[PDB]
Amino acid sequence: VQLVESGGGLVQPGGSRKLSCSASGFAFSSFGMHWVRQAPEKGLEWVAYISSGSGTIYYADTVKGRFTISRDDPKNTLFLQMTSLRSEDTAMYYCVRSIYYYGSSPFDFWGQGTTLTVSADIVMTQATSSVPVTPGESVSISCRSSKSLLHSNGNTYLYWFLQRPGQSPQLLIYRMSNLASGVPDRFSGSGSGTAFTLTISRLEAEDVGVYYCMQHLEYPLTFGAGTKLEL
Amino acid sequence: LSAEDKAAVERSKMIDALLARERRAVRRLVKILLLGADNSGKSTFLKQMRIIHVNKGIVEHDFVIKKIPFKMVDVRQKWFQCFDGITSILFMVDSSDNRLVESMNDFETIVNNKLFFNVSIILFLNKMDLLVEKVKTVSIKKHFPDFRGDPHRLEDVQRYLVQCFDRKRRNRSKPLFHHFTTSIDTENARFIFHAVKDTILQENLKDIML
Amino acid sequence: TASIAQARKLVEQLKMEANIDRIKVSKAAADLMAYCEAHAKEDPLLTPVPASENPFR
Amino acid sequence: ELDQLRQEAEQLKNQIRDARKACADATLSQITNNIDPVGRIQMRTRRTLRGHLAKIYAMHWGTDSRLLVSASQDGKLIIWDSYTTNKVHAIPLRSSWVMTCAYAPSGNYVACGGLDNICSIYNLKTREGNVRVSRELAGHTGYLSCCRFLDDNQIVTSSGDTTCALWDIETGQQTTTFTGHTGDVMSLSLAPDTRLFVSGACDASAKLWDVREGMCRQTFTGHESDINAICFFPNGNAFATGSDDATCRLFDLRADQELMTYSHDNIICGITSVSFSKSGRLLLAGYDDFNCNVWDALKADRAGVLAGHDNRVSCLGVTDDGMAVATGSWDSFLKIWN
Amino acid sequence: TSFSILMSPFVPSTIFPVVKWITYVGLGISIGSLILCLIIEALFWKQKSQTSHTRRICMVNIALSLLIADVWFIVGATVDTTVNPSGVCTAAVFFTHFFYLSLFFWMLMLGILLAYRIILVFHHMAQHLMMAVGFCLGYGCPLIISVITIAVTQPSNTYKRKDVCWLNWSNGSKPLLAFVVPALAIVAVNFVVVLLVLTKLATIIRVGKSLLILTPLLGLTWGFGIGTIVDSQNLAWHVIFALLNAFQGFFILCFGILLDSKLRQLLFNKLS
Repeated sequence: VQLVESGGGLVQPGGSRKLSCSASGFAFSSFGMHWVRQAPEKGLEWVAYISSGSGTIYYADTVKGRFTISRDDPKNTLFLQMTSLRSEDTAMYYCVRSIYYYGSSPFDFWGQGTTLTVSADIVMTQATSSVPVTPGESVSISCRSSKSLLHSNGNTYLYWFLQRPGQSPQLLIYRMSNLASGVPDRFSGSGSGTAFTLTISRLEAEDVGVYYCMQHLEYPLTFGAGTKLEL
Repeated sequence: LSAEDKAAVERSKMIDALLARERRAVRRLVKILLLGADNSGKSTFLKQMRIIHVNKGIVEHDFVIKKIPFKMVDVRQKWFQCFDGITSILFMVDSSDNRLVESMNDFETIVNNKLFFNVSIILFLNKMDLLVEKVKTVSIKKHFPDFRGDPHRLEDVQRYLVQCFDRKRRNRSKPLFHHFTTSIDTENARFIFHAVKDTILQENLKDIML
Repeated sequence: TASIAQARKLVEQLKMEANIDRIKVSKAAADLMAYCEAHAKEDPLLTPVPASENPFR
Repeated sequence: ELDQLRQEAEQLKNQIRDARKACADATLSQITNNIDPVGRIQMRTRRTLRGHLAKIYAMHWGTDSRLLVSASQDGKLIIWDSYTTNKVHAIPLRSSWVMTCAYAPSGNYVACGGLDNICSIYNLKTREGNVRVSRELAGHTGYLSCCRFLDDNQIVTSSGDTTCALWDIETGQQTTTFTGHTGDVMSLSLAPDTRLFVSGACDASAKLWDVREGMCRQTFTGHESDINAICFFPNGNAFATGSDDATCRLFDLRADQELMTYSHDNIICGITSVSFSKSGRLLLAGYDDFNCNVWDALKADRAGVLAGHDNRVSCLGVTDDGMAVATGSWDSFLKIWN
Repeated sequence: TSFSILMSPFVPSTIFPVVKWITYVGLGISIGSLILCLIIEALFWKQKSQTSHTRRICMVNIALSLLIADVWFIVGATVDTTVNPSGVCTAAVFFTHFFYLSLFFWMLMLGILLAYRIILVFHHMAQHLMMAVGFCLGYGCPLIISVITIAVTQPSNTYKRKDVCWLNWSNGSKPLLAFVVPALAIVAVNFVVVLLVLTKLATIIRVGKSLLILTPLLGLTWGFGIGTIVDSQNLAWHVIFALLNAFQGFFILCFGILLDSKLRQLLFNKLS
């Protein structure tokens, strides 16, 4: 699979831009697509979403009617039409695949991203910004939920993501409990409505980096600050 | 429903949309099984029909005569379970035959099958030129009180043969659309189309009670 | 030739089948009843569960 | 010389018949005439899974008791969410004549096949996001009547060439070929321990086979016509066969003979599917009289009826959790009953 | 009074002591018969394609319209006209009108069904579109036409008669045309359709069976009113019309339903 994003660079305040995402190696038309923000030194925020079949479109509060998400399936391209950008939009944008059927793994493949420089909501609180850790020892991270993520379906729509230094995020836990494909089984997670914890047995190198938490209980998707595991 | 079930329902609605598309395509497609020991006749008719309308095991053939989708299946008690969405059965029987006994045994087996109760039957008689050739050098079948006229004009011979396939039928009210077939293909396609159309008209009216 | 081989195969298969130990019908019937009564409280088609625990209600 | 082998076969058949008689001291009906009647079991349609464009020939449940695969003459294979009546997947097939479907016990794979002679194994879990033909297992001469999974890597099939086969999926070769049937093999069922399996085969016989050995362990008969359905009692020591003579029957592997026969005088229609409930007290039999009946498996009584199909009930299945029974008929409808 | 009042500008007087009775007695059995219809189908409708389904839809709708229209006419026979400047009498006239035109337009829907499956035999439109068109024309046309009729005729008080609660006309504004013009027109097309079906069919046995099973369901009989309208003093058109059209519910039960072999078998097996 591959999602190569293009369209970055420098834009003066105001103005417009058009980020494109070339998908290659998977059935684009069966997937939802999310656009996910990451501030220059900060955590990562959600932007927009287009569904399979372009039927439904969702946005964040800071971009509604300001950005537009579209997809051109036959060419396998996802577009973000950005209008009236401001100095707060400066961020790295990632195209995040998603698929929604029973047992699917949304937010699984994250693109390499493109750099754009510009010259109520469910609150999830990260316990701590950084943790001293040492290889071989089990570690735990936690976030708090301002709103019970256990929906009546029985699934707790919570996500844990990992971004290594300088790379694109990789899904680690979906729905608070399940592991993603390509993730070692030493990762595990648990919790309940209003508090949850990620547990790693035998943390090693390349497990360094930032762990983020997202809710998918109800758009908008809100992200935590993420804890940094530093050796 | 909340934030993942809505998306799943969208996915299911899309799959329903695709399935409805293919039902629209399919419900117009009528099926004509092919049978008979005349393999050469089967091949010749298939080639002529595809030439007009296109321009191992079961060997399907898809084409369209007059904007009407034909699927000639061209094939056993278990196979026929899968074949009751069909609108006719053809038998490729060579008129110049013995082989008439073999063909009519096969036709007797196929004609009265319960799964084919609502299926019309077309008997395609092949090589009538060869039939008149074997009429000139009379081949006499003397095993039935129908030799009366056997060493005579071709018409009596044809009538006897067509009766022989009328013979061994036990579920009538859907007549056998007998044809005397030659090497010209347009009339062959016309025969097939007209027979299938009459079958569907009769079924519609009988099930609407006139 | 082929008939001889087929008959030999059938004879061998019957021979292998006849030498199988069999239990009484009454004991097997008792075992079946034991299974059906042992799991009677966990069978939601025999004993319907309340609607609150039912996923299809 | 041939007469010698034929007479030896007849003598051995007589020994088998006599030994089976010698163990028939008492019947299941004489032992369960004192047990409580199962009662008026009438469960309703909870879901009506519709969307298929033609007749459904097979359905199969998941081990999670929620997902459901169905193969139809459409050339399609739909994976449904039974709880929500969602379509998880639609798999278009290279041949519209699919007679069987299987759902892998881990949920990764499904399988189909039919008059196309070839057993098609589909991968559901691909990073490309599409179900794709993970293998086409070739080697049968006739139609593929039923296909069943043991683990993700091997699958048992039965054909209309009087032959079953245990395939290793990675290599595509018959790791074992189960021969011995004299007719078209229609329905096979696996033991829950997944070491033995039985086959029903339009020759008035079903057979218990060992998978690791390839030999027909036992041969059961008694039906007068085609055994068109088969299923294990949920512990691997009894199974039940339905047939075109309108009679279900229950066999015990250890007793090597029948225990109880389920026939009603007003049912002159053939049997298209059989399944047991979780505990084995209910036996569901799909019939050609547009109906599906529920039998007290220990008393031969009719517990109830799942009326409500407008044509033949060609398939049925019971969940691993026992909540639901799902029936599929030639009216393009698949219905969940609880 | 007489059933002929549904279409007749004048009813000859010398016939009332008979035709009236005939009218009412017919309505009786018709109403009763129609009840049985809505019972009989409810007993055996659920016991194979778009064909039978759309025919049963039209049969049930037609039996429904005739049952309520017959009841409405019998109640309108007892409602005066000189004591209700507005209210119950115009309500009975309009309900009779809209519901009889409902009957006739559902009957046209069935006729166009037959013609459509003769001509466009290799053509399919979905069941939901079929039902949508059937309800849009079978019920929509009488609502539109009767609303226009009452709205245009109410201010001048020609909409109702001076004798019975039905449409009047006096060589000026002609409210009766709001029924005669539609009704017979449907009938006219049906006659043509029947001939086309008579073209496509034991030949004479089938022809007789078709004509008899199709005439009371497509409303050929309501075609006698033409004479009753063309030459009202024929004195004998009122007897034919009453004897044939009032019993149209009796005909629907005895012919439109009870000639179906599957229905006969189901009735015999389940009811007795």
